[PDB]
Amino acid sequence: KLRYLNILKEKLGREPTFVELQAFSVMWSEHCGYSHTKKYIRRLPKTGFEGNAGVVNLDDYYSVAFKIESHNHPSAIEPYNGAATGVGGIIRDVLAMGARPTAIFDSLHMSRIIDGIIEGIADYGNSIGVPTVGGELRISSLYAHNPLVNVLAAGVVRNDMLVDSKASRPGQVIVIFGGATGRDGIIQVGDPFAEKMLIEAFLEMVEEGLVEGAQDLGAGGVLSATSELVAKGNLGAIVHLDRVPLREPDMEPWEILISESQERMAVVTSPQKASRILEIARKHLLFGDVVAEVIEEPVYRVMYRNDLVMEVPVQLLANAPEEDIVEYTPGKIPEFKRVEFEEVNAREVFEQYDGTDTVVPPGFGAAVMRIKRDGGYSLVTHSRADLALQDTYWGTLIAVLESVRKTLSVGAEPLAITNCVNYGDPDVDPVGLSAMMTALKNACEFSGVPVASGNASLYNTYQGKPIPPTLVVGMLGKVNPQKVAKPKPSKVFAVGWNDFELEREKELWRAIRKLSEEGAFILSSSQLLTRTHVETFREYGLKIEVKLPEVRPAHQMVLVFSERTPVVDVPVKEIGTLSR
Ligand SMILES: Nc1ncnc2c1ncn2[C@@H]1O[C@H](COP(=O)(O)OP(=O)(O)OP(=O)(O)O)[C@@H](O)[C@H]1O
Ligand SMILES: Nc1ncnc2c1ncn2[C@@H]1O[C@H](COP(=O)(O)OP(=O)(O)OP(=O)(O)O)[C@@H](O)[C@H]1O
Ligand SMILES: [Mg+2]
Ligand SMILES: [Mg+2]
Repeated sequence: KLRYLNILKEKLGREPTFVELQAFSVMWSEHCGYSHTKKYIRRLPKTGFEGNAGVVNLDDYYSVAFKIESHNHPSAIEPYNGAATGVGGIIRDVLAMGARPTAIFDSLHMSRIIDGIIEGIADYGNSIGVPTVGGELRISSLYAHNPLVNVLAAGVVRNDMLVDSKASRPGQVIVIFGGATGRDGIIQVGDPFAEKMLIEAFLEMVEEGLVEGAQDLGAGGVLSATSELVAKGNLGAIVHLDRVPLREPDMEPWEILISESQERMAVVTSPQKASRILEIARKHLLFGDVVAEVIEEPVYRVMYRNDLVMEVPVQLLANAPEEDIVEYTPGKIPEFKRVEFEEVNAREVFEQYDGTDTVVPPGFGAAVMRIKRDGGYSLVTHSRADLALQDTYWGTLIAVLESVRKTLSVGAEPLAITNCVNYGDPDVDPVGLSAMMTALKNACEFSGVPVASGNASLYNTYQGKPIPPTLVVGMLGKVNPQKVAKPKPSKVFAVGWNDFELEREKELWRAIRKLSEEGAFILSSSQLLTRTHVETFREYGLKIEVKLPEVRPAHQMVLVFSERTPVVDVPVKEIGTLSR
């Protein structure tokens, strides 16, 4: 942080107080700051319905709010709480956009099935009543010292009730409510039962027109939520640390400001509404009070009673120093060799804990959620660190295209992407981060699917060795649930090629679309057929007998289940049956 210390020191025109130095150690961390990634993120093609990042319009009446986050470090120190708390964090993020949380995805990258990570995800989600609908279970010793835990949350919001994530005008106030504040993160055992009440309370305040802007409390606590709300609106704030409901009544002002206590929300509102907010909160049995005032002048003044605690420009907190970037010029696509990840069955794994509410049960790729009898969305998470380990550019890019395939195979049309950038050290290796970010930019360009939201985790490393570069893609699609194909007794075909050439990818797509439209069932898996598919087929009472083609690590083939032979402008070979 030294280069950034002298910058802050230059900007404040003195050494900083103690309070400042803590404010800044949180807001300019790489986690809150994105110093190495914000230029590359500006380069991504984006979407955000009518302004709102992370919200993608589905059908002119509803939108899906969706985002993926990582909780890697927390999960390595304490698997169960780490993972349970990252669910509670991501759920809260989607809540703040006004969306009722409908689905969880956990993408996991472990040297073994770490039970505590599995159950922390399961227990928390079960207790807030938000089901887990899919995710990834990627096993290899390569992640032995750095488990990756990326949780994706989604939910539905009406377009006429989207909550803005910023202040708009002086005179507004900021309410904080939810659990009380204690000395957390200066792992807390999040509670699901508090969070459920937070959900209901927030949605009820939304329904009455009370929320004009909102932002969940995460990293940085009151500090981030409140600086960010006004900073986005180009406004300032006076924040009154004494109004924050305490769980430890004898905390110092800096600890109130920076605490990372769970289940807390910020709500921007009119002062006339705040007392209704406060009343829904307490009804739920939440804590809450009016904590800050939105002021015109871009300062961020923090009071405790009438004692000044800190005052700095709002924009100086909000904008961490941006690192240079490296331009990356992709080369030729390599001959990949197999990096082995262990066969697992995510079916069996999750069954010490808690069939889902999707159109077709989990286990076959992409999950479809029903909004209306004839309206839905799909969701899937994918990554290819096996390929990315040998070629970061190409292996990343292929995860994105294989995401489109999974989305198409279920009948759905891709709408957007949320992505989680999991990486080693970008000071030491700046080019591999660039290959990763440029692979995500180009694959969005090539496929036409824009990025709605994302997250980054850098400095994932063990004794100077980095993890495999691991970008997990969560893609969202639009599909009518009445047109979703169910497994039935049928013939099985390999459709497509055993290897990969970029310029045929679009012809694979066009072929998956034709077949899905005639009502075929399709699997787009990277080793074509998994244990999870074979076991989920048994649930329907169906046995699959096939001779799987030999395929390259990167390929362009899918399996098509059909009573007739596919008729497409791509290679088609019949390889077995499923039945009985
Ligand atoms: N951690 C998990 N939690 C919940 N569901 C999971 C999890 N991991 C995998 N699943 C589900 O199990 C099914 C099998 O997933 P898996 O990744 O093994 O196969 P795939 O995604 O079809 O193929 P591939 O990843 O090899 O391209 C998918 O529907 C997946 O979403
Ligand atoms: N890899 C990425 N790809 C695209 N957009 C990203 C990526 N990483 C961050 N962003 C965007 O950068 C902005 C910074 O948000 P940030 O990730 O700091 O936290 P948040 O989503 O606001 O809240 P939380 O702390 O719960 O994640 C967000 O709008 C986010 O969606
Ligand atoms: Mg947020
Ligand atoms: Mg998968």
